[PDB]
Amino acid sequence: QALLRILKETEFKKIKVLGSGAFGTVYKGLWIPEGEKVKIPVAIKELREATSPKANKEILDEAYVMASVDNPHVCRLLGICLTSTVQLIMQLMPFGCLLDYVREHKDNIGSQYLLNWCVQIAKGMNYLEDRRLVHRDLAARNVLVKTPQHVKITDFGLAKLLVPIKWMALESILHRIYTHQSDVWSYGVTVWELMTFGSKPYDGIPASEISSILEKGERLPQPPICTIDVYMIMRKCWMIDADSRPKFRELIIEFSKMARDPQRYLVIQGDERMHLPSPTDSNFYRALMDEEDMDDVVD
Amino acid sequence: QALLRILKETEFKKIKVLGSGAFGTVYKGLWIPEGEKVKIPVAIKELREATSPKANKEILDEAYVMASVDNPHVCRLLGICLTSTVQLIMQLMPFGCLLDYVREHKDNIGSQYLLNWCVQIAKGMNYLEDRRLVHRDLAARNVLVKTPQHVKITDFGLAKLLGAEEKEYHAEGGKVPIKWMALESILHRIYTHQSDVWSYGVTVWELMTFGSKPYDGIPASEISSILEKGERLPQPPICTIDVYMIMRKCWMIDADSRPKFRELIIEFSKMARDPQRYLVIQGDERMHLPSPTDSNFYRALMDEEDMDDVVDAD
Ligand SMILES: COCCCc1nc(-c2ccc(F)cc2)c(-c2ccnc3c2CC(c2ccccc2)=N3)[nH]1
Ligand SMILES: COCCCc1nc(-c2ccc(F)cc2)c(-c2ccnc3c2CC(c2ccccc2)=N3)[nH]1
Ligand SMILES: [Cl-]
Ligand SMILES: [Cl-]
Repeated sequence: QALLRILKETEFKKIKVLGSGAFGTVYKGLWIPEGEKVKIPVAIKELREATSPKANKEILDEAYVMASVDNPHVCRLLGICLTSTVQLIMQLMPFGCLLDYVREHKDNIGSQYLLNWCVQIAKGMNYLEDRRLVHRDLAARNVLVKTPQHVKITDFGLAKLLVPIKWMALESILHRIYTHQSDVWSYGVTVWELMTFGSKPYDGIPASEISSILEKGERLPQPPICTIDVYMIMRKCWMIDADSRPKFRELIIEFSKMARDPQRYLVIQGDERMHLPSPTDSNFYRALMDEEDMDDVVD
Repeated sequence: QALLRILKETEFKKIKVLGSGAFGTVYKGLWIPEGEKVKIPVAIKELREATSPKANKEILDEAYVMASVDNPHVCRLLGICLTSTVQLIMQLMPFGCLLDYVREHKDNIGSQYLLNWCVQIAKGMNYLEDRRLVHRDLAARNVLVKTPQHVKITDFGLAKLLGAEEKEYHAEGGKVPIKWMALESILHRIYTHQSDVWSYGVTVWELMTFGSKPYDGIPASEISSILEKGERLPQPPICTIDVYMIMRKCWMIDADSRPKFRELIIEFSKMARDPQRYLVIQGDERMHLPSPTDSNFYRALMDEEDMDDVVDAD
């Protein structure tokens, strides 16, 4: 309510393109509070345009829900500008999305990081499930890096407001059913992305063929670094019976226990050199960049 | 000790001068974490040289103290670099210092902001006193604006770390803030929490005058003589007698009759609850604190740290 600021065009300015996705263009922008001289970096998403155009009131109804998401691992919509276009405003995260991060750090990311990211992503999805919010488009491209030790799910609620077949549960492909349990399937695929340092799922397979390969029983393969304990969580996320899939609450516990002994569940050549930040590197990161509460990381 | 990151020259770059003061030069800087490609904006301060050949590990010991302060109204020192210079690193505050803030926004600043800044500054100084630290250079120039609703004290202990080499009989270009100092500090270089309280009084006066220079016209060389005769800074036109009386208590010759920071918190908190009764500012009803919507927005973008809620009007 008070959680969503409606902005006017004259109080911000887009200065650089940062990327784009199926729903809009992402800009680095500057917020200029009226009667001030400061320029405050912000992330701005200008929505693509109307598939079926939505009513202004419906756009705001949903923007309010997005602005009400209050969890250390889900990005909160901070503001909206409703003109001839829809522009979304959120706190800017300079590290970008987790998918690019694990690619650029291929073989050099420690197991402690990857299992902690799984924990955090589950915590954020668990929070959405407890609010009865269905994401519909969880994927590593929709997970953002505030700091290497703190990731956040983004783009909640856009899919409903405005197709990633290779991330979708089978019943979503067939019937366009979306539930917290189909979100769990996407979560399995997102974890598979992380553990392959950002491979494309079903790379070189045609989207048109995925429903066939799924009903056949084939799944994404066991990542090189993953012990069978990790891969079996992924498989359970991709069972045909949506109700047999794990629950996010359980995924939090499972990955948390794995992160407490990371090198037992992930086998990474070179895990010798990469660890979590020392207390001093952690305070430094947090004091400059990331002051919000949040739980402790699993050591 | 895990509170202070020792930085190598190779990890950060100064990218733009922000200002300069008695203790050094401030830079907008960019921190580049080892193995990353992002550039994290920081505030860097390159200190002027100590007036005495300090051990260099004594410098680190005083820096550890500065990195240990944990309070929403005191800037924590985050890292340090010991090379050709002593360089200090902390979080960058785009709004700058409160002195510049009140000067540029004179006429647009309401009583609710002014009384709340007094509260927060006393809270920060109360915390330094609790940590047994004397600031020695409290002034509006050393209060930083995180958001308009959230100020923080900086530069504590730099006066002791760096010293001044008897530039206390200079005109005003001196590094020594004679016009903020307690009489006993001018006469005898005595610095206590109670002399900090006198400096606190001048800081309130700066704010209540929207950034006037204290004792303007009066040479600095003459300050101790006018203070000894009973002359004090004038009542700001916006101040009710109630506010001016607290400023005068801060400048009492007898150090232990000045107010305590813990009492100034209470007194200014009480005034902030009925602000138009203590400060008379034309057009004040148009200058309230931000609506919930706007402060929610300010916090999520700029100021995620936990903070005492501002004292709203009853
Ligand atoms: C190719 O991705 C763009 C699509 C994914 C995405 N949607 C958004 C977004 C922005 C504002 C909103 F209201 C809602 C969603 C972001 C985002 C959000 C916050 N901060 C960021 C970034 C991207 C980013 C970045 C990208 C490349 C290099 C460096 C930094 N920083 N991402
Ligand atoms: C403008 O202060 C008056 C000068 C005193 C000062 N010492 C410091 C300082 C910096 C790094 C340290 F380790 C310790 C102390 C700052 C500071 C601290 C953090 N952030 C900032 C600024 C100034 C500033 C600014 C100046 C002009 C225009 C816009 C913004 N942003 N100030
Ligand atoms: Cl997008
Ligand atoms: Cl200075």
